[PDB]
Amino acid sequence: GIFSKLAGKKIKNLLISGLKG
Repeated sequence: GIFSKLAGKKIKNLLISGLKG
């Protein structure tokens, strides 16, 4: 998912955002 890197990262950016945050 090259061009989808941002697509697969954002969807999982919630866990890393609600984890330490």
